[PDB]
Amino acid sequence: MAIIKREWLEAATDAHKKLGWKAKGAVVSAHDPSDTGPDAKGYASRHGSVVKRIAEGLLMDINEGADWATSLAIEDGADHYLWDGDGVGAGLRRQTTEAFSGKKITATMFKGSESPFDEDAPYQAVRTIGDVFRNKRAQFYYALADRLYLTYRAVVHGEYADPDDMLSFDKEAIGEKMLEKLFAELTQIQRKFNNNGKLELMTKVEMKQKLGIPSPNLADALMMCMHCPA
Repeated sequence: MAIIKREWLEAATDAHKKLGWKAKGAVVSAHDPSDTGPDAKGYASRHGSVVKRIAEGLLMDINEGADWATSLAIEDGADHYLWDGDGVGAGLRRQTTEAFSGKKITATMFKGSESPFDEDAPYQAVRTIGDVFRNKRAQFYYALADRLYLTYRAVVHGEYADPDDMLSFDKEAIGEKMLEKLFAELTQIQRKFNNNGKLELMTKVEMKQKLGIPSPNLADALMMCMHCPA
């Protein structure tokens, strides 16, 4: 039921160096908050198709976490910042906009439970995006999985892909330890059965309660940065 293969992640590590392209596009950053207790918070940032930061936020309350993550976004030169507003982060818009006062950084609340972005458009690569994906959580995790698979095929099988459709992890920038923590979370993201034939993923709560998997906040942060708001 897992949606991302470890081999794709290994291939995608420094794929831009392996294939000879560099980061181009906006800088997109995202934060997965957590209450105040056991589970580390998450942050991810990319410059175009190259991931440059994966960070864990430890021993922080919800507001300290948002300060931490928005400060990283500023440090990373983000053009866009997203955060999870489905849970305890639902109240963070004021603090987030305050943090970005006077800076050209957009702030977007991501709610994975919502119907997919652009759900009436045809599905690519009569069937629409909304027929395929239950919600944004599924849509953007599959955006991630699709980028990774294409990168694997390019790096390992020599099949051309546009760098804009791939994803590379900058290992030197991110750091080996944090990259490994991310990969260990990503390989646990899984599909669940859906009675309307749509792609749907387990939520963080379900993963913990059913499989004893700690909240994958690094993975979810990276997933959210797949959406570049319009």
